[PDB]
Amino acid sequence: GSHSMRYFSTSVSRPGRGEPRFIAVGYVDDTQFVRFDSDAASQRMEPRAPWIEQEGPEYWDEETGKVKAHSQTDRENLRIALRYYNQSEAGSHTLQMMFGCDVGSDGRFLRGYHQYAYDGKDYIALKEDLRSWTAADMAAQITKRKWEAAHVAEQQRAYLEGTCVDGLRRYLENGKETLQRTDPPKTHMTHHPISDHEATLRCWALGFYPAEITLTWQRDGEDQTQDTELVETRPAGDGTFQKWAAVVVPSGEEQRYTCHVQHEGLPKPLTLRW
Amino acid sequence: GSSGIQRTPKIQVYSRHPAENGKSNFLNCYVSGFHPSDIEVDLLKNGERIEKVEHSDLSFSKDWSFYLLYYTEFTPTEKDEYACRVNHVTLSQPKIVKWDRDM
Amino acid sequence: QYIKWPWYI
Repeated sequence: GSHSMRYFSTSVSRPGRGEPRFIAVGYVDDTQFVRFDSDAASQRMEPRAPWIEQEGPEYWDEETGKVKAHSQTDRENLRIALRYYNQSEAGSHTLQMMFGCDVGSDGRFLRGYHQYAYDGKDYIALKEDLRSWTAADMAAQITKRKWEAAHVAEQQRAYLEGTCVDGLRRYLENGKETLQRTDPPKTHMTHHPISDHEATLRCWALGFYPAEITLTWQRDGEDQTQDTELVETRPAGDGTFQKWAAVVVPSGEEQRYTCHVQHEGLPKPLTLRW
Repeated sequence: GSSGIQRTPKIQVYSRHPAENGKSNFLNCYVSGFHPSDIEVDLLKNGERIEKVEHSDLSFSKDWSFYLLYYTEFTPTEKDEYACRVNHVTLSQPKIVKWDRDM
Repeated sequence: QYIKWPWYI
């Protein structure tokens, strides 16, 4: 299947408690491989996956430079946005950026991304054509006119089709024994009496990679779209993921319910029954 | 000094592997779906803050909401209870979520 | 590979 590379950066002001903090992380699919933290001691881009440690000292110098520069840029961008919105310096504000690319099984470019959020909501984003911008409000329209005048989209298009793609393919090769694997979910069901009249059936999916998965309950073959409790997919901490889905059932009716698991590491979707 | 639409963290406390008394494991507290990103997370052993807890680098989801994993090595036993304590601007008081080996 | 160019709002 396809693969993605993403970098996520967060800049947070903390008025009266220091200068803004900048954190950046890089992912291939659901595997983190680098980070930078403006508060940390090293002041360096740091490895977080075995397969990136082989990159030489010039990789780390160049990457450290680009991310420290982004850090300074977004620090100034918080000041600019404050001014655009005429917001008070007392407030704590947030600037998030996401960029990266998708490639197919043959490694061809599938999609690029370059987008910003301010205080948790859309600010400006590069459209799929990699030629135009979507601006969320009047402040971002100022930025949009600025970036149109400086041809910023041409530079981001070039990065996304060129360097971003080349890096992803390279990372996919160097970490092939780790990144191109799938781990199928290990599955089971637990049963927890509520009262004398009701019990919870919980359907479990453990140790899977990648994180994408679907768990659904059926009663006599019919979906239980809204009496189902679902938790957010969570990391185990070892590079695999976990999720469960629960349904409240009247005691004696446990056998009418089926749980259904879809994951790309499965050749066929699973059906589980108490 | 919160700014933007506030979202209360979703909190899950769980072990990396199915718990077995006397076997080393990892205790996790995953907080997700929250804004703003200012947050405090601790793991508790019998109501007492565990000292050497580590956490993942701040990251966020497609909807821009943040997530963090806090974790520590541990060895479950019969008598010992564990929990996660979270403080966030959306919470009127710190929220304590007990570890239940069945969730 | 990180972006080579950041620019101002």
